[PDB]
Amino acid sequence: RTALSPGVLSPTRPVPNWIARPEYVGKPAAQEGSEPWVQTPEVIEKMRVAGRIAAGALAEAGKAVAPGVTTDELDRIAHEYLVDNGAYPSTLGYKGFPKSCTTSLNEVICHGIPDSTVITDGDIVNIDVTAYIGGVHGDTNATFPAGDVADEHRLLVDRTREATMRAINTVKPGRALSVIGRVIESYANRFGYNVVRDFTGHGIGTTFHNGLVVLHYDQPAVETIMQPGMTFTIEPMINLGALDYEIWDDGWTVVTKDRKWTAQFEHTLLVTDTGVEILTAL
Ligand code: MET
Ligand SMILES: [Co+2]
Ligand SMILES: [Co+2]
Ligand code: NA
Repeated sequence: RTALSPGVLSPTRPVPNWIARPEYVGKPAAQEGSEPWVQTPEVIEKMRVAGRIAAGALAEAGKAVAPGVTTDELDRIAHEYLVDNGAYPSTLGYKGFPKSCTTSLNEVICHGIPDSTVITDGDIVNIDVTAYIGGVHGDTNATFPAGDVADEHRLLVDRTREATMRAINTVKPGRALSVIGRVIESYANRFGYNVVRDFTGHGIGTTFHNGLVVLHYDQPAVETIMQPGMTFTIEPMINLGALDYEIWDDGWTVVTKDRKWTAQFEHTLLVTDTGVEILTAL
């Protein structure tokens, strides 16, 4: 199974005029980066709605993952699920991104652009879907096996899922945010994997990437303490090979330089008064 190259992009998928766009649609940048880290009760409840719809779309697209399917098709399925539930796909027109979700196979670390790429037996396919509804976002991703995947890749996906859920389980008010990347990097290193450092989790609320950064490796210099009402993602990318990467011509698709495969999972989390709530649970 050879290194991937880009395929043919399908035309822009339409969204009914009635669904409100985020402010950044059409524009070269987004108005984000300085929003409150702790959300109002109103925004938290709206975030449950957005989280559930993103989880739905993710699950629908994941069910279509099979040898012979295109990444564009997965995008079509996510896009239609979002639009059907009155959500805007937050990636669509985000910094010029042309599609409604990211689809990242095998050596693609993240940000793959859905296209005519055909999935084949043994591939691993991350689908990352974000929903915008009620003025708020919900962001979730998972890596799905296609046909008969090699044990080394099954394990990488299962261990990345587990690293994610372990880190989610550390979330509680008064705990240092740095605990998340300590738990993930510890678990990854136990199996000789390497955690991607350049790409991180993020605060999310009325804006997509609100300025809060969540590191997935051990960086105890971060002083942030988790607070009730804080909303962010945990979304580690875990590599079999070295961390070095390249970005394609399209300006989005990130691939490992050594072409070894990588996996990712993501949820959007709320810090509660005593622990955590996974907003993108289905
Ligand atoms: C093309 S933007 C994709 C962003 C991604 N959903 C994230 O979790 O930040
Ligand atoms: Co995402
Ligand atoms: Co995210
Ligand atoms: Na990958």
